[PDB]
Amino acid sequence: HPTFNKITPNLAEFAFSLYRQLAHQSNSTNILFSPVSIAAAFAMLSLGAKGDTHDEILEGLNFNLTEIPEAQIHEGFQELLRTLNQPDSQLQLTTGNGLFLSEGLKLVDKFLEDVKKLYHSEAFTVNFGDTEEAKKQINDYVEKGTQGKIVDLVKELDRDTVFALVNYIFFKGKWERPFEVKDTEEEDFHVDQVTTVKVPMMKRLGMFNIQHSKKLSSWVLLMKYLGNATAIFFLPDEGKLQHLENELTHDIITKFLENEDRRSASLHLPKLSITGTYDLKSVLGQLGITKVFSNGADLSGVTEEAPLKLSKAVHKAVLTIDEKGTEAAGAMFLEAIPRSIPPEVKFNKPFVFLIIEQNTKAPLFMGRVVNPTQK
Amino acid sequence: IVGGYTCGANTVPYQVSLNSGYHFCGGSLINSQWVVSAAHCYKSGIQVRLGEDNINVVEGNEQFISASKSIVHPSYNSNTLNNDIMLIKLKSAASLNSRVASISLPTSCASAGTQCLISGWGNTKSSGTSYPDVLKCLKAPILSDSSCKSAYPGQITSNMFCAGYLEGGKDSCQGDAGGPVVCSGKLQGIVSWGSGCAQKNKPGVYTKVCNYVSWIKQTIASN
Repeated sequence: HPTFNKITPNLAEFAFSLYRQLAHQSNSTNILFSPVSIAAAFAMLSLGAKGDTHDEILEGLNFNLTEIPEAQIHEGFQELLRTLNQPDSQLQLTTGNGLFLSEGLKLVDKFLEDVKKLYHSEAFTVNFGDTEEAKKQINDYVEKGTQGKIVDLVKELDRDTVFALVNYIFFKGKWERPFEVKDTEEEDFHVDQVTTVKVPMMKRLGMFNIQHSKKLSSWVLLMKYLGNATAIFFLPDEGKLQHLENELTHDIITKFLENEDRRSASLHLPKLSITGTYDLKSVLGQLGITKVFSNGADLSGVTEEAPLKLSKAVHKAVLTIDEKGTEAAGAMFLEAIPRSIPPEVKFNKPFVFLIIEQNTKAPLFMGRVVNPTQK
Repeated sequence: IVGGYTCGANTVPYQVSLNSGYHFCGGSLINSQWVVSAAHCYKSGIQVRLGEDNINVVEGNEQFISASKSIVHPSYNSNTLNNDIMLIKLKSAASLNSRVASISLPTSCASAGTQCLISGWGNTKSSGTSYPDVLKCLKAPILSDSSCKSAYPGQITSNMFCAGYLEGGKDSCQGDAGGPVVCSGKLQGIVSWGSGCAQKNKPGVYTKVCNYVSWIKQTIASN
């Protein structure tokens, strides 16, 4: 049973739910999060939950407990996370979890075992008694985990915190067909109709899996990464961002991943270093997952000594995109191009994108770029 | 056109520019009411510009005529560019003169080595972009089938032929598509595609017009 059939369709619906929640709050904020990373982390947490607390989590991740066995869900995430942690992958994607519980708590052995074997994650004990040392400790972990990529992830720890969860992911892929750094220039990026910002714009004339969809009122571009990952970008027509974010479905996205026809185009894609940081308690709470964060939370699977609820949960995503790709600076990258004037498709205004794992088609990342030069 | 020369105003009377707010392809006038071009250049609402030299400034000899019909070859494959040929009927007949004349169709296919003239307002740089104001010209020979197939393995059909120089430096480019390849007063080819422009061992590929003379005459009669 392939990983896809166990969790992808579900991750897609989750991805959309979380995205739309953030997109409904504002049309001018940058967005970046990992559906995979966030869902895996709470699927892992559900292992220590029970009763409605447990059901509410999985049902909150768009998984129907009366259609697919909980074992399939965990086996799926296990397989996917396993592939993403492979030290030898050309993708160079690193993601991890941070489980922090107050020292002195008698932990359930079964729980810690599953978290290690199924989610390749580890638990840690910290004295929340001293809010500052606890904070330094947690950040120290993410600090060592992301090899310095993420510093001071947490900025505030409530006094009665007993359990906090940290989830992060960092990605910077290399294209199969790169851009020549020499061709990158500063260009106008239209944050809105009456405001522009200058941004380094990569550009290349070639054959691209690019086309304009009348259904989404957007140009759609697919770029393959060296490493079994594909980036797909949705450039909505003027004033059609809300339309696009509203029309996206798994079927529509899949339709694009299935078609490989290409056409000539002079592409302009902005170089970017973007991040996303979220309070999962606030976000997941709006998605129906509230009990695991409440006083009546059932986390007896984590500890039987005394009551327990998730006090803090934060997600941090980091994505970098630049010209770097394959090695063959020459005619190797010479494509057969029709000789009419090719369309100049510029990603110079707000757009949506996703990064899809090649084999499982799982949504590693989903975001929106409103202003590439500002947080 | 890369590595070519300025033709000189109206020295290539059969050359036309397809415009949709700007020049995007070339074409050849075969009779007062029909223009031959490339299928991949197809677009709706095309305005055919004849008697042009400096496509940007008014010089006095141009005739702008809308395309009433744009018939793409029924077997045109947009992925392989096989059968890359298109016929455009002018809404009204053009006024033929010394600056605007039709080029005749071939009665037999040209053989390897045949020397011809290729023209257009396409990019003039093998690297980078530079569109000219005036029409550019290039003298170039049709290459052997051997070299063509060798240059583009499994990409060349019997409806295509290469022309140019294997060493590079001289070639048609983006913006020349649809344009003519004339040999001894015969339109033997249409600029179609190529890997890069004026790149070594990567000559231009052209639609073999002689294979469509029958289709052209039949289409003109039925329209």
